[PDB]
Amino acid sequence: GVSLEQALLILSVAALLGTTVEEAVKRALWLKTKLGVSLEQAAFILSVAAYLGTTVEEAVKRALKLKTKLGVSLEQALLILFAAAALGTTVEEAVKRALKLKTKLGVSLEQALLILWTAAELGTTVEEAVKRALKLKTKLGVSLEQAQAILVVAAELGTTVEEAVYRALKLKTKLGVSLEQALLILEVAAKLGTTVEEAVKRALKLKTKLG
Repeated sequence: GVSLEQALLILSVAALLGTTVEEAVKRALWLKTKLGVSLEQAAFILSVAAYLGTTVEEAVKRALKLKTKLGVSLEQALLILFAAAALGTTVEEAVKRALKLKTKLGVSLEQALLILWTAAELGTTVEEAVKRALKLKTKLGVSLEQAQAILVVAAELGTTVEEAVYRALKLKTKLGVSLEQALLILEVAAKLGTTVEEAVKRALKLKTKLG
């Protein structure tokens, strides 16, 4: 039950790490096996360690200690570490900022941590990122989460958000994928230095390899 999403996430992590898909597969599967987590979560851990600038062992150690410290899930600890690595701050500072933003926007801590990460990814203030994202939310009728993903995809593509949404909706129409999946395909192709068709072709080959 290896999904196209899972294959696309692997391709993305191969690009982030600057290694082959074969190497990223192996590295992700070793870590999934070692920790008994999902493939998606193993890919997320590889991404967090890249962002932290630590080894994977070290990132896992930090995440497990932070789970116990705050009583949160592994996923939440990883998101806190990620938001802190993107901010260049301590986890305590990251969570402090998330809590202030949580109260301001009336969103969850997890949503606030994602916003902080996204603003850092865009090189903008949070206020700017939230303004842009909320414009999209209202204009397109997408979630705040979806709007943030659109901002990030557009940046990877080197285009406006209008361009990114135009392409994503074409992929939805043509291939019957969700907007989320269309955005992921777009992002992966940009990260790999390929066309959308070639990214999807690769993903399918990889999905099968792991069948």
